[PDB]
Amino acid sequence: KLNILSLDKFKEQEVWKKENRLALQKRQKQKFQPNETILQFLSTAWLMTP
Amino acid sequence: EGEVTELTPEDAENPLGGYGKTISHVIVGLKSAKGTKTLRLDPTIYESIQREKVSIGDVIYIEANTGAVK
Repeated sequence: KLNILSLDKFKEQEVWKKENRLALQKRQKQKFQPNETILQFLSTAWLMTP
Repeated sequence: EGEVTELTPEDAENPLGGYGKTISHVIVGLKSAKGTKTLRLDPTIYESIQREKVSIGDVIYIEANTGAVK
């Protein structure tokens, strides 16, 4: 019983660690200016019908 | 070539959404001697307009195929 308790605790800890690593990577990927206005230029192929 | 009379960008739906304000054309109206017209230029003209600091009442020189203004 005690070992099952410890095992579920360890599983939760491992899931938390992996998710936190993924979140840190995502936060690293999102490096940009905070809450600033942005000017965007877009060009794309546009389909046409009569 | 002609005096700048109108300068209005027309809003259009954003292909990428995002609730931003988008412009599909910039409208420039030029008046000349025995002539006047309104142009639906591409949105790129905004850079040249800013660089040449044109205004209403200014007479400008815009190349048809290049997109530059003066």
